[PDB]
Amino acid sequence: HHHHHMQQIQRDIAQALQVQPPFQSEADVQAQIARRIAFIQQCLKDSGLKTLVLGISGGVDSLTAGLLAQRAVEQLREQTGDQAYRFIAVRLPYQVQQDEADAQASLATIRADEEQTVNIGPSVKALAEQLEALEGLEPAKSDFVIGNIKARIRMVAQYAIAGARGGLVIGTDHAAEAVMGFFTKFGDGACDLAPLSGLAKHQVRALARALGAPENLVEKIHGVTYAEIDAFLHGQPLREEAARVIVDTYHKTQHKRELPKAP
Amino acid sequence: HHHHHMQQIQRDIAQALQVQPPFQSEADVQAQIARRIAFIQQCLKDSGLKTLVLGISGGVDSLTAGLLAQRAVEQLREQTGDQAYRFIAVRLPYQVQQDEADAQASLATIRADEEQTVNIGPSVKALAEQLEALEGLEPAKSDFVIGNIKARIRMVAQYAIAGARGGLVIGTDHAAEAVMGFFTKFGDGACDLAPLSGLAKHQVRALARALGAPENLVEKIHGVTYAEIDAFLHGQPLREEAARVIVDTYHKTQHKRELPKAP
Ligand SMILES: NC(=O)c1ccc[n+]([C@@H]2O[C@H](COP(=O)([O-])OP(=O)(O)OC[C@H]3O[C@@H](n4cnc5c(N)ncnc54)[C@H](O)[C@@H]3O)[C@@H](O)[C@H]2O)c1
Ligand SMILES: NC(=O)c1ccc[n+]([C@@H]2O[C@H](COP(=O)([O-])OP(=O)(O)OC[C@H]3O[C@@H](n4cnc5c(N)ncnc54)[C@H](O)[C@@H]3O)[C@@H](O)[C@H]2O)c1
Repeated sequence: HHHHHMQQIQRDIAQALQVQPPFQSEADVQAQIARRIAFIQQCLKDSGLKTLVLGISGGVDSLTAGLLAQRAVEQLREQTGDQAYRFIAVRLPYQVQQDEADAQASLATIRADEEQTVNIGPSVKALAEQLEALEGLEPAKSDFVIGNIKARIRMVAQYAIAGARGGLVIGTDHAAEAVMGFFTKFGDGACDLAPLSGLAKHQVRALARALGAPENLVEKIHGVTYAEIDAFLHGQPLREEAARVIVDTYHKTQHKRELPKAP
Repeated sequence: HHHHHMQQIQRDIAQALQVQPPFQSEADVQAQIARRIAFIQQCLKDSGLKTLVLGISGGVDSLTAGLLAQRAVEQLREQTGDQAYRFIAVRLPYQVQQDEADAQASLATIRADEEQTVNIGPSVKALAEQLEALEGLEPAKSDFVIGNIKARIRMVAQYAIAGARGGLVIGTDHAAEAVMGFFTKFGDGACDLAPLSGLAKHQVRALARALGAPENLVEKIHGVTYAEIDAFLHGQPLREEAARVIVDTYHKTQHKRELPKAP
């Protein structure tokens, strides 16, 4: 009884997240690259806009989305002759030295049409200084509040660039982050198009490799691992306790995967 | 042929926005107040949280939502005995003197448990100064970009207070703003619960009056009026050209009323 119901829950979750079935062949990989580039281009055409905006963090998700975006606009310029199609990669410096070296390496991989650097530090500090609700907060809670402010102001910066340049904001959500709610609500969860949607983490990495990312970036690193999350998403064996945590986290974060609640 | 299809489009739009039928009686008005208070309380209970956060602008929409929120938590404290239930009204000063007098009058009407003031000016300025994409922008476009930055940083501030205090962010969207996309995407459009959803503008005002708002605030003020928008939402007669603009604007803003696009 318990096994069968758990199997049905897993299948319902995979369907709700549009999980992509495991890649069985190189045709599968190439077809997903082509489909996701065409999706990005369709979003531009349907919006009447010509620019794409994405923050490049150094991690594999924004690297993969950035490679798709840059290929998308190169193809659009070739086919349409319209030189206004442009991808703007946004450098959002913080203070993780490994991430910043990786951010530079990611940018060198993408070779985006344009790079813009936005220091959000002053805006984050200037907001935090005006929030009496931050006074006296327990340090662990304060660090999470401030971390979510940072994620949301990164979103504000990308939307400002998109607004100034007539663009769409790309987000990096995929199924392995979506199932756990591993994003900031209306922060990095907020975007106009999410071209990695439905992919397991290892599928994001497979696309990065096929798009020409160097190995060190392809494999760059709630009590559960991405390997366990991916197995869950694909209906493959995993520890029963890990599946229980994934299902519980999915339920608790459903509000992050739906529109605002209404009566 | 044209009339019948337009009628079907209007009906589909009203169904998609969950438009509330015109109030025929005082029972209708009181039932909607009770339902929307119960909705707010249900969102708190389902989330396990106790605090509500809302920016109070001086306009009738946040006044009405604020009155519902304050009644909601007063009832929760009475019924549960749990004094942690609290409504935090957020003052977000700008520089429209009429709005600021109206903001003070709105706060005096709500008598919220708590009031917090957040000056977002320094955060907005500090972000804008770091955006090279703002350099050389046409002034009209620049003013819209900056206005949307302001709307989004107001969202960031409310989410920070909610995060610090274990709360939910209330938004003020209703059907008359929703149908036109008259909000900033991931700005004032972003919230955890939208207790005015589905209401026509005149229905928001009717609830404000029934909740005890003074008349000057109840009636406080794309080429179409709210009276025309409300008639459209309720399937009542209106100028054919106004209906055409509403339908066109609805179509162009659909992306603002759906989750991020995915392949
Ligand atoms: N904040 C923490 O204490 C904490 C703990 C562990 C992990 N994280 C990680 O931090 C990142 C951001 O997640 P987060 O939780 O900090 O913030 P978030 O802002 O993404 O989500 C929490 C916010 O959602 C709203 N909310 C919560 N429950 C709701 C419900 N049932 N209905 C409607 N709205 C609801 C509230 O505004 C709440 O502050 C994620 O990667 C998460 O895994 C955070
Ligand atoms: N910005 C303007 O030029 C302008 C003109 C008239 C009215 N307004 C008013 O300003 C307020 C905010 O609206 P807004 O338009 O300024 O900004 P917004 O940020 O709310 O919406 C526009 C943003 O949505 C995205 N986008 C646009 N078309 C899309 C599509 N088809 N698919 C996916 N994403 C898409 C882009 O990021 C774009 O910058 C509203 O009240 C509106 O009525 C703005």
